[PDB]
Amino acid sequence: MKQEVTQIPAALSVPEGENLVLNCSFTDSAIYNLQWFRQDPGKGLTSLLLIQSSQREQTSGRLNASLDKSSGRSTLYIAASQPGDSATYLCAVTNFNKFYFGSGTKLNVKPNIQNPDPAVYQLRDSKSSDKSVCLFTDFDSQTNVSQSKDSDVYITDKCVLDMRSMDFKSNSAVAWSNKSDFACANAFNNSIIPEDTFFPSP
Amino acid sequence: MKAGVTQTPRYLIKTRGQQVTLSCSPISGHRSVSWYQQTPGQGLQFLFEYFSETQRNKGNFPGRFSGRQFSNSRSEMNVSTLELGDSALYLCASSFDSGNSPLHFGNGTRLTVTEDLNKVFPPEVAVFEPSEAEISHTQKATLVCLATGFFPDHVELSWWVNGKEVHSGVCTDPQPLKEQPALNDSRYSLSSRLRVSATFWQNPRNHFRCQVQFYGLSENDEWTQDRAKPVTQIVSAEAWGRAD
Repeated sequence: MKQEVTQIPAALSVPEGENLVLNCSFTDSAIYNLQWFRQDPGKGLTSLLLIQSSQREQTSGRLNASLDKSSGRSTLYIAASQPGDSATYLCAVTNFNKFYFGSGTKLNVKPNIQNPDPAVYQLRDSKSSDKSVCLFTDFDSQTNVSQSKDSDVYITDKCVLDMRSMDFKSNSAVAWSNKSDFACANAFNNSIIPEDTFFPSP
Repeated sequence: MKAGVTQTPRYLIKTRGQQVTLSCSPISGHRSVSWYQQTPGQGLQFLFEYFSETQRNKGNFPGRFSGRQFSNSRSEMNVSTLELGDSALYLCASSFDSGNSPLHFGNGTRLTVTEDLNKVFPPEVAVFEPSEAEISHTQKATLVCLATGFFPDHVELSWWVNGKEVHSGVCTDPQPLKEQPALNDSRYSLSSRLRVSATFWQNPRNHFRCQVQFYGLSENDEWTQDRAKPVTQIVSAEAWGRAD
């Protein structure tokens, strides 16, 4: 028979501290092992657990995975999620003479922003660039950043930085353009942003 | 520290019809070496596995994808008659025994196959200095680095403060944005942020640098365009702190 490995959900976004559940299934129960991996952007895979066909579970730290070979299922449980768990999680099985990977769960574990202070700032132009650059920062993790209505305005997705020695984390998104009818006041107009967002005078 | 799985080369740009050979060295003590192709469209697909110099298992790729293993367990793979759809991360994994021991992956060889080398451009890189309003409101200062107009997506962006690589206070986009999303050969843009205290930004002796390594054409690639040959290179931008 043809092996098919299915993983759900395709993507999971959750607040830090929550437990989470990742599902894997395989239609051909004649496997020798099941493995779980994580993969970070721009890197290879790291092995997290290997469950032999004769085993029902494996545990490592906050990770526990079950295997029900005859049902064709494995569940990966991640306790008390942390931002550094953010990665793509891959399920693989070893068949008699083939190996098969699922399509992955892309996990994003969001920081709890204790003191949100949403604001849109204009950065200084570069004497070596022709772009105008705007920074939406310090918003809570429930805020979603949308793409611009305009094809020559570029907006990145929210990115979390950690200022370790101040125990401070913050979200931001960058918007830029080199068109002239462009204002940081309006750069994020296609996003639902907090009504209390600070817009300093320019 | 001991070596992980190693792969050479790191990055390749090729034109259609060419061939490439890739090498992988397993972790010392590992004898099973496996190759996988990772693409956005098909995900992670098995090529073949070697043990003690012979192919033990194989996937479903056509014969223009080939492999081999030497007596010291080093393995090569070859792809002939390259096509646009062969652009991928080619991953090596070693294991003591793939039947019952974990796979350990390398970081891959990134291959981009393009119609024409005239599609290849290095990034332009700029640093944008912090907002005065951010500094007065938060007593923090965010620098932005933009790397724009590059193709292929074979870049590594890093921040350096007074000569030391920094990770605290940094966030770089996990993927680039396509400048023209409809096109297969679109150039890319990437953003990153570095946030420091206002006190640190206000010292004019502090020096900030955003570095982008771009992996481009070989010395053996022909180049007949007027613009500078888009060779492997670093493109950088810098700033110094400012009292006011």
